[PDB]
Amino acid sequence: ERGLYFPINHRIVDHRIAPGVTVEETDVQSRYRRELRTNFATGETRQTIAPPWSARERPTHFFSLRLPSRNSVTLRVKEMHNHLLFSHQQCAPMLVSPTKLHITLGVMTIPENSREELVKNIQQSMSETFACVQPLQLRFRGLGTFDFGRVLFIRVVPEADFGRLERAVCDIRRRVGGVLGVDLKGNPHDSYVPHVTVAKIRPNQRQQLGDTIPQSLWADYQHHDFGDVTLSTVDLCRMKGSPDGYYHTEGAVHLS
Amino acid sequence: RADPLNGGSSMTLGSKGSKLSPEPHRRRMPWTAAKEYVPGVVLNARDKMVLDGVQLLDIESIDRASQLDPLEVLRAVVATREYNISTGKNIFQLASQATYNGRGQRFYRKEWQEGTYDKYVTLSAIDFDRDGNKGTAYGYITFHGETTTRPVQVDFADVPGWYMDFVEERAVPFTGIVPPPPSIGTDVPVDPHSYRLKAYPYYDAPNPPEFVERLLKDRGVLPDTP
Amino acid sequence: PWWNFQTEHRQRCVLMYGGARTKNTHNANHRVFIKKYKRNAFPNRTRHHWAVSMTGVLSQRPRRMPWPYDLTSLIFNQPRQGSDKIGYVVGTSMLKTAVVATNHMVYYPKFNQRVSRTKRFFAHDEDLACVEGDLVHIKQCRKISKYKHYYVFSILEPNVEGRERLKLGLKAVPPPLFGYPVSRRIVKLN
Amino acid sequence: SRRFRYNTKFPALVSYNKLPWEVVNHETPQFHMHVAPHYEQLLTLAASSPVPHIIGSKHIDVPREHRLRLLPGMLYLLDGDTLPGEFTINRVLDPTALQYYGRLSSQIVTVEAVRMLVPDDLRLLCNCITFKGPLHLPVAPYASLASLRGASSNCFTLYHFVRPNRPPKELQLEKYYIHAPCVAPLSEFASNSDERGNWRPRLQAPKRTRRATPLPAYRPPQSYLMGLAERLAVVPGGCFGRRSLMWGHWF
Amino acid sequence: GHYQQEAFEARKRFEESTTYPGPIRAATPGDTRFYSGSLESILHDTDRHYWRAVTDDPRVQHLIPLRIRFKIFTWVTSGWEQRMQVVQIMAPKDSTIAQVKDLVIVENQSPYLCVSSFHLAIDGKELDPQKTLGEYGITEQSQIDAIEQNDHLLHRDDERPRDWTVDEITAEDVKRSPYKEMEMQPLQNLAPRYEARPKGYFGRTYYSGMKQS
Amino acid sequence: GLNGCVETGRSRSEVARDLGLSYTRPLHENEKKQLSHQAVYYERLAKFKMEQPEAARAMERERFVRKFSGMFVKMDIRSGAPDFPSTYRRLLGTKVVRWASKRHGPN
Amino acid sequence: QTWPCTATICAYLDVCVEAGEKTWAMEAWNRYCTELKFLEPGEVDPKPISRVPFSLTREELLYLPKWKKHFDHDPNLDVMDLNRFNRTREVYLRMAQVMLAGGERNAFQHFFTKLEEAMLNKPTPVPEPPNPHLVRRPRWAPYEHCKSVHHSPWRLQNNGRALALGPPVTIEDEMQSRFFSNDQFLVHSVKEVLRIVLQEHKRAHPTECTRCKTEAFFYKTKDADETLKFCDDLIERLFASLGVRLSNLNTSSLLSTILEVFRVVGKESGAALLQRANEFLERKASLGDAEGSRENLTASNYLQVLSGFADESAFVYNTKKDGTCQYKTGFDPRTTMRHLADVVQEIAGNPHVTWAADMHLQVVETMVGCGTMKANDYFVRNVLRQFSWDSRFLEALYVEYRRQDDVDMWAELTKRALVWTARYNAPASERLRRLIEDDYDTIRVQTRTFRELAVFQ
Amino acid sequence: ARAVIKRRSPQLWGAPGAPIIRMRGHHVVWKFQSYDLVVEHTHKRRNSDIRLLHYLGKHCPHPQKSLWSPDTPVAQDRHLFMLTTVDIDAFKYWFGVKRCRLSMKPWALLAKAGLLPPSLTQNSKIMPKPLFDKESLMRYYLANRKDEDVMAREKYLNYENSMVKTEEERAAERPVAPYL
Amino acid sequence: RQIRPYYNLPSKSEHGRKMTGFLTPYRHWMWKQNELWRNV
RNA sequence: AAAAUUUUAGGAAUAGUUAAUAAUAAUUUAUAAUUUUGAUUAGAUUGUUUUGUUAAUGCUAUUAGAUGGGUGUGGAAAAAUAAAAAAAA
Ligand SMILES: [Mg+2]
Ligand SMILES: [Mg+2]
Ligand SMILES: [Mg+2]
Ligand SMILES: [Mg+2]
Repeated sequence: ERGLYFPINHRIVDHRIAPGVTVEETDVQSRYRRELRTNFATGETRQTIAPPWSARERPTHFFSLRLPSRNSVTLRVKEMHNHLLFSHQQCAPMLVSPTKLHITLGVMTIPENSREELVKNIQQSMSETFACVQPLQLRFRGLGTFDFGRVLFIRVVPEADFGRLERAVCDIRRRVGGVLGVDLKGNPHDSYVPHVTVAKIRPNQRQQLGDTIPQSLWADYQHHDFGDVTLSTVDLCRMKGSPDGYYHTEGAVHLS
Repeated sequence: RADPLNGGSSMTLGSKGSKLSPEPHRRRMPWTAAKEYVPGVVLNARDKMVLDGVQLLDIESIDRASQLDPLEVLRAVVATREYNISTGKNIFQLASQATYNGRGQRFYRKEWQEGTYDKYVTLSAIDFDRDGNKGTAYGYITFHGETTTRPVQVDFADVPGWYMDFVEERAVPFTGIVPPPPSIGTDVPVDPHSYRLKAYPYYDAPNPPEFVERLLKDRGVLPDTP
Repeated sequence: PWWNFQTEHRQRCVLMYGGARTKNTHNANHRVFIKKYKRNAFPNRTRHHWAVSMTGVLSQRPRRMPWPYDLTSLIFNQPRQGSDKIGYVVGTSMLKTAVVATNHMVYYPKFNQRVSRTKRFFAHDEDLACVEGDLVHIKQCRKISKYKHYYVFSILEPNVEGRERLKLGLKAVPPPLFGYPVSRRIVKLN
Repeated sequence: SRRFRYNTKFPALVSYNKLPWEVVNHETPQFHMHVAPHYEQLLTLAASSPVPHIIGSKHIDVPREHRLRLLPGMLYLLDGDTLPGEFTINRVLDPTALQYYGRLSSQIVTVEAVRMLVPDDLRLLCNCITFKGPLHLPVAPYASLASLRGASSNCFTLYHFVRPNRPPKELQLEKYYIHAPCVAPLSEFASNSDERGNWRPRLQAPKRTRRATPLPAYRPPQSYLMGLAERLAVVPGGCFGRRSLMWGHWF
Repeated sequence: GHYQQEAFEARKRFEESTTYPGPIRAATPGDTRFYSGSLESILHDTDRHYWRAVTDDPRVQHLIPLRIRFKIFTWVTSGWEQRMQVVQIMAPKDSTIAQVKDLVIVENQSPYLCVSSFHLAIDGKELDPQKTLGEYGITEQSQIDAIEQNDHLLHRDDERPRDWTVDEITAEDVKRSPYKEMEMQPLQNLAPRYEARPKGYFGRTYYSGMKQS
Repeated sequence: GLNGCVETGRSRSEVARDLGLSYTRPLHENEKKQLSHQAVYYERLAKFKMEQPEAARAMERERFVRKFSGMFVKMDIRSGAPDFPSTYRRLLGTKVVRWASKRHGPN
Repeated sequence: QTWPCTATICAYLDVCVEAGEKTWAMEAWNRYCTELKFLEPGEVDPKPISRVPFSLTREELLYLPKWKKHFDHDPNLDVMDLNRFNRTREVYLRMAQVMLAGGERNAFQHFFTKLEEAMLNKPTPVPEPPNPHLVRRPRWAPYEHCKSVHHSPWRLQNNGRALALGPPVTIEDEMQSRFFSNDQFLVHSVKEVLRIVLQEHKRAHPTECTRCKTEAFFYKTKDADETLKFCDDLIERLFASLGVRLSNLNTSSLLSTILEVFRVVGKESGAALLQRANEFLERKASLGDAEGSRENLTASNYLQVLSGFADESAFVYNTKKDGTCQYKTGFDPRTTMRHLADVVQEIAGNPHVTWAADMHLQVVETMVGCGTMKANDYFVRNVLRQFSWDSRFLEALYVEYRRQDDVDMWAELTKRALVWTARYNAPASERLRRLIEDDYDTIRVQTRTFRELAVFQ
Repeated sequence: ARAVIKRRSPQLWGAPGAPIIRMRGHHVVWKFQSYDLVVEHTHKRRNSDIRLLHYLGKHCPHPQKSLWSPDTPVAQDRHLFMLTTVDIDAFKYWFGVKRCRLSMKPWALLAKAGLLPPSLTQNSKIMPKPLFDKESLMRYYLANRKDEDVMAREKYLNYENSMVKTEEERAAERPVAPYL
Repeated sequence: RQIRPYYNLPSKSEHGRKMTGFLTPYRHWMWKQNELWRNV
């Protein structure tokens, strides 16, 4: 009586059920708008997906833009942690320490034998790619999820110097994965989605934490604005958490 | 649709038939399925002139002033019995008289044994409801020396068209189980002297001469003078 | 036969050779207006009906007919008329809904000239990109809500000024100074 | 009529025009109506070629816990008469039920007894059918039933476990319709048989000097009839056949 | 059938490829929510609302749309009918059958289904609440039934609800349960007015798989 | 991510979704608190129907029974008219008293 | 001007082979599949879809003419991406088949050699998942409301939930050809070539390869020997190339085709086929070095064995001399039936062999030809109720009936058979009906409908 | 399926039913009356145009003198003429592919044209309707029945494909030297 | 229509139609003949 | 499911109400929706191949037929006199 007789959002045909079934044999009931609920609402993001053989092996090193000291980002993420922990303190193991915040430009697997040839060669190619690029001012607002809501990150908006990043990345992508064959978890002809990972659930953690980060935590910060940052520093990092208190850094390039 | 008459041929509406298919034409109405039916109106229709000059009572008239001479009661019972057989005999009227409620006997309806039509029903079992003359009756259908695999509810068991023939050989006690009679092609080796086939799938009967005379005397080939 | 005179007629049932079989509708009837109301009291606030009212649509003089040929059909090949529209975004007060003002064309064959009219649409932008004052491409689609049949297909021109204006916490566009016209005199001082 | 595409007409939650879901009640005769013609086919299979779980040495034993995730659907044959433990015994003496086992008892082993066994907790069923004497089928040597003493001590039993009030699907009988040849008629010509020399071929049709005896003259039926069974779409007997062929219906 | 093993085997061979670069997501479109027609149609996830001539790489399905069947007693005017209602979830690939019960309980919108405890079962065999869908080989195509507490009592006249056609409905039970909701005493607009199928619909014998006459 | 796909038919929000990009205008508190209210519907619901089944079953009774009462029980061109007062204006004064005007929206 | 993909080329080459026109396949080859490669270690395996799909930048949209923006789905655009799965080996195989079919040895030797070499020394390409459009993804249904198997009290109705009738025709039980390993595909390719040899033989001599229409059926054609030689050399070439590897793959389809070639072209009695197949299998168990445990002949192979027996005993019916029947010169029914009996013993022994209608048909036919007069009993016990049949059964069965002692038995048996036809949904065929009609003076059995006759006159 | 049936113009099945070829014209004085051959549905509405599939032609039921042709001493040509326009591509489409129905009067017409055999309703009341008995028919059939393959091929040529390829056009269509 | 002759099986009923279509065997034979002709 | 075309000489506000959520909410969330580019009520009026005049852009006609729900049958409500549609031999 307060709206349409048949609300338009409720008109749904399921074509993944056989024809004739719903007319005679039985009726099928489901809450159908959990599935139809879109990629903007859920906060999912489609990352470059790995081929199965690459999907098998752990990633070892990654490219990163290092966040400078005195960031808008780091500050606001600290504020966000405060708020989240005051709401639910079950988040505490999920959250990444503000010390480890960095922009992830791509991920890669390096085998341990060819290690030095690869790090030297990579470092060199990287330095050539970024030779001409001056520092990058990028904008961060919004949250998103990788790997079925297990990884919770801060989006990099394509409103700014981001454009340049995309060419820049796509060049190293075509060198590191194209030229010297290296395992980039995706195709070298495809571009990686840059992100700042905030909360994460590792395999070991998953038992006590659960299989997905409940959206009730970060729902309100989903579109929150973390601000602008200029970035001069590119790293190639191996992931060791006890060597310096920051991800162990195998290579570096200065944008100037 | 599944089984048309003469394939689809549409040149007249009547060319199709009185039903397009054996199967029900709308799915929402299953009883429209093609059966073999029976003239229920005439065959129920029992004769009420048999009950003339009788003086029946009712069931719930138990009153002392109400009931009558034992002689009157007897001719009343006989009148009622004659009233119930007045059309033909219902299965349940035949079965109560036979040994073991007539298990094993072959019940044929009148029209099943005349012409090239040959069919009967071997009785598997019977449920008498409190009222006789009604009930449920199950059995095997045997059509032209070919028999059903499993038993089935006998249709139109209540309509009084039925005859049978009592044989002691076919009688089964309620303890045992009525066997299905053998289909003559399979279980029993086909024999000509034991059983001869009336009609077969492509056969049909020759013209009886009186019908021919009549049809020509109709269409005006053979003359007919007043 | 419509080409034969009043006196030339013989049979009214058929056309002898060919031509158009025509029914004469009587155009001159001297139809009149009945006056049921006093000139003082007419039972409508905005408009008054004192004479015979011309009726129909496309039967209406001077004829105004749909013009397929304009900017929109100039740029697009449309499967169905109105399947594509280019317009400006006017207002977003509704989540995932962009209102769009669009122009279309009318032709007056009497004067042999065109007019542009304008019409508003509700378009569905999932993910909420559209800022007031965007130039957008818009398409026909599945029925979405009571009034939304259109979705935002592409942003042709975004509003850079408006976006930077939002980023600073301000409204995309300043709110219009006066609203709709009134027939009163509002005396509001200081 | 064909089944229509999808239901957009009525709300799903309410479900509106739906053929009722058929459910098999074990208290009625109807149960056996469903189960019987399967059993016969099953036994037939067991008479020709082996099937694995058909023959058990002894009664299956399971814990209370795993009772209902192991048993239901299980069907196995035993040599003697022993009734499964913790099962209340019901004799099936009602004739309407007994009736459906007719074909199975005449053309396969004679049925001595039928038993409906219900678990004390009442959620499980066992249909137990005791056969007497040897098969009226021939039994193959390599066949499953050849491993049984009750066939080929003459009594033996079939046991079938099922849940009550379920559709006649999840009593699992339809897996058994694998069809193997009875090799009894050709056993005559194998190199193993010594009666193969008593065989003689007919290669050529014999000269015939007489035509088949002509059928008795046709009597046209005297009673009223319901009209052409062709036009009424009634198959030849109301029994079997196609409506195009009107054979054996009156005229 | 043939499809299932053709695509299974295809996936399994695709995973054993030593050399594959990985797909380019600019060349692998998603699906549209925007297409002609009024109705919103949900399809297979391998399928799209547009025409895509090319066969895309086989993907493992992380959300498996299970169907779980229940028995309902639907009131039709003549009396009660026992019919079937499917509940459809999307259950994550590696989920536990306990969790499947939980997802199923949340998704049903009908007041007449989940009242007591129910056990999931396949072809009459119970499933362990403990173990994974992986072990039981549960796929979309797999047939999953659901069995309530009192369902093995339904052959009696007690648990099976009582129709006001043949049974007293008293001031005891006028205030309780589906009877109360139904409003037996006719109103002017006739109350909730249920579907009706007549008595002679199936003939003298009710609906069956086997032809009984 | 500003352009739509011509052959696919998918909008710009779709190809942006696929390239893993997000264009979104900065939101005021309105849209933020609306969205953040809507995101959580299913968690609230799961908690409700786990922890409190009787209340749920009550509401469901009302809905289910409602579906049989009411104006239209089935969806036909008449019932499934998105704008009822608009497509039937000829009913509005006399027969249909629910609506007092034929137009509530752009069209 | 639509550029055919690899799949399309396959289809058209199938049409070419079956037509036996080489001159089509040659032009088709030359035009389209030339540059078609195989897959090597350096190749990347199924190539990702690379196409952009078509969009417009706002400048493209506004400034271009109308036609440059017009996208109709055009096959040519994705042709690259239909070919991304490398079905090449199929094309090469088909092309071998054509060059053989058109009677040219050098070209055939070329294609088949290329193919062989690549199959041995190059990786197995990743198969394409089932095409959504050609074959449809199965949609979920409950199977609950279904006519039960016993639904009709007169017969066994097959049902959507399960099949009770049994297989009418034996199927080979192999996955679609693209799912094979490279070695497996080598084997498959040889069996394919043999099949084409057979087909070409039947197109050159349709009279001799049709069962019992002419006495010519009982004798080898000249040119059969050169043919069988070709087949011999081919198979020994396959054993020469593939080593111990053959121990690990399915030879079933290959065997059945081999057997059918030595049954049809060269004509070998059933015993000769069983012998041949056993020698072949011994060969396959010996080349692989192991303890044996030979795989038994699968159902299809036995189908070829039995059809071998039926070929053995076959009669040319109704000579114009009003003479009964002509038989293969040097025919012994006793021996034939001996071997058939212990062969069916063998088959029914093995639990993994599924019976079908056609196998039974070969048996029955051999029974009729042998003058056993048990044909009936076998048919009624093992076939009638539990299978769906041709009317071919009733054809050879009729020939059996015709030979009984008195006339009345003949008549009554025939009439009964027709009743069978009406009961079990056999639409008794025109061939059978003619066979019955021919004796109408003797048996007086009417075969035609009333309406059919009327219309006919 | 109408609660109160429209009594005067009943039909068979739901409307609109299978298309039927009808003759219809507005009623007038007999001197001017023409008819229309029309493929339309089974259930008509007030104006016949609402359900009208195709327009097959005009038929004028007035014998006419032929003033179009020169006066011809030939006996037969100076019988009066009856004029009709048939659209036979649409007719063969509708009748053949779409499987129409036919009223009787149009049937008589199209019989005169040579498109159809004379109808069921055209009766010389001189001859009676024939008799039948199956044994005589059987003797005639056994007397004359053609070969199976001949008959199968005739059914092939009449029902399925007519135009076939002689070996010649094969040889002329198969590619020559550079791609052969 | 379906022709109902006077020698069809008369139904004696006051609650319904006076004549049930049921055929004298003659009528059946006749009908069969006519219908053969139209089959032609 | 939509897009176009829509009348009154002198002109003001309209409303079971928009959009998101969803098989939610007689009190879900929100800075909502229609209008002076003329709305809603109210008058008149049966809407986009039919006429008349005329050398002609015009002027001047065109009938008729779809009026809500309330055991919802039916493929589709078009279902309570008023044919001129052959309606299962
Ligand atoms: Mg149909
Ligand atoms: Mg609208
Ligand atoms: Mg009004
Ligand atoms: Mg009313």
